Amino acid sequence: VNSFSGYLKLTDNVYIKNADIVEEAKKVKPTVVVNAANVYLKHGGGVAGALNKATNNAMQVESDDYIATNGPLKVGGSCVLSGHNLAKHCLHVVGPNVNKGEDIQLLKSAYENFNQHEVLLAPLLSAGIFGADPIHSLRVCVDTVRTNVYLAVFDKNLYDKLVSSFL
Ligand SMILES: CC[C@@H](Nc1ncnc2[nH]ccc12)C(C)(C)O
Repeated sequence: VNSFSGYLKLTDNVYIKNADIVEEAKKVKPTVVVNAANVYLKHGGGVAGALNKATNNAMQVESDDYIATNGPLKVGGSCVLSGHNLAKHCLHVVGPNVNKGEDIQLLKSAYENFNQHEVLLAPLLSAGIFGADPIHSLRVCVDTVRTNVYLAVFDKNLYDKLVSSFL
């Protein structure tokens, strides 16, 4: 039993809700919140900009030190950093950004990072400003993640389409 509330159950392990991931994280304080990151951990917009803003830029400060030490992530890769005031940990996961021409096949690799954590609050990877089809992202999530994932989402109209089209 966990403290996630109001989710629709899609499969044995995948749950979904129309919600602002920032507000959800602040309420639940999950062990792991997933950020929709880029390889430079430059948290400008979408989920990343919103999460970072909610940390008063502490996420960005920590991220800049991470990059200075380690260099950029890989597309499809991840790193674990602090969750600041939002969660114990933040799993920064880089899905392919179609608006940069990146290979959508890497979306499965991106979701595989979730399997290293027993429970996660997460957005749909590569959705929104990353330019992929969210119906496809949800399908890849369900077919790749085996741990317990609570998907937040932002767009109410999109949420209804995802539920109604889910197979
Ligand atoms: C990852 C794409 C997604 N964006 C978000 N989802 C959940 N919480 C959010 N908070 C700020 C942005 C955001 C959407 C489906 C709306 O395009």
